[PDB]
Amino acid sequence: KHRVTMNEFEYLKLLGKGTFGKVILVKEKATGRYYAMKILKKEVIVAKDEVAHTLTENRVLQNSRHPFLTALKYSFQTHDRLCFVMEYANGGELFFHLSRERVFSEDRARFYGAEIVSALDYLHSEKNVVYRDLKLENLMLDKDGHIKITDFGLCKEGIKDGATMKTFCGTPEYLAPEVLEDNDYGRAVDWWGLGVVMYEMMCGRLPFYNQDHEKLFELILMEEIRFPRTLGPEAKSLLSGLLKKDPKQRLGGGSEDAKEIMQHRFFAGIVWQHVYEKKLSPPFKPQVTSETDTRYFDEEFTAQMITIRRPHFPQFSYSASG
Amino acid sequence: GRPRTTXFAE
Ligand SMILES: [Mn+2]
Ligand SMILES: [Mn+2]
Repeated sequence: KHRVTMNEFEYLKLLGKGTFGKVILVKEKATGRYYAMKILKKEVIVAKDEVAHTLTENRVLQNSRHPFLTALKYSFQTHDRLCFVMEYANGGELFFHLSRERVFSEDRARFYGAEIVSALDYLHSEKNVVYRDLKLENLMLDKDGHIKITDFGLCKEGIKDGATMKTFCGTPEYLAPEVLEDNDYGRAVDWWGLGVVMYEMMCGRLPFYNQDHEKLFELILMEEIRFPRTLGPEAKSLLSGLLKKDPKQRLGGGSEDAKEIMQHRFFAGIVWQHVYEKKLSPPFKPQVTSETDTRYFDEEFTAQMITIRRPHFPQFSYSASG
Repeated sequence: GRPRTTXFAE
């Protein structure tokens, strides 16, 4: 039982303006520790019908602990607002990094892929959660260069060995064929999402692209995958497995889930226990001088300065142990 | 570099 308020934080820098609120680099007065605080106006959440997604995100963040999932330290509410105090990822979004570098080496994509697989294996097997929104923008880096997944509002809870989902949701460029078919789909949608992020990392483009979402969806449903002529055969076998359009043929589509991907020769020599204990060497270390250095966050936002109703959300509030 | 994307939910 540790109740917290907006007064227990200093408000240092705007990290980013979200659709329904903003994310602010804050410092906890009592401890000196920095966090990213996500602040949503209740009026907005209710008017845009975001309440269910807000509560899902609260629940998944409370019920999850993993080194490559963003940790929730506190959630609390005011008369005005809902607040999530989260683990600050100083490294910014892999989207930032891949925009600057164009491609990652296969070894660098293998590292990020192993940390994503460990996170998703945990969500599916330990928590019965399907994430459904994997993409570069939700893959952040911590100060050491390890992955931190953010944005859990699109998760589905309570999904088991084979159980199915109906909600049409995700990001258009990342949607699995079985989601676009609008039949029921299972946890394998996450593995299609892995394939798309890993393809982008190693190939420097989406596997399917058109600006128009409807033609983009015809490519995802109909076009056969191609690869650049430089891509290694283990990389090409992994991406071809992950980007099978029929989820029952997909790598990770069977009852073994993530263990089938973990067994793939592209990950040969990876010790999954060592992945989890952060024993492996990040191939890129963010060059952040201090914790308030926001060089990996975009200019529009870092520059903006603001230095420092509606209902009650029953039992929203939470405080982590330790 | 593709443009930044947003999620959706129906
Ligand atoms: Mn986001
Ligand atoms: Mn788009």
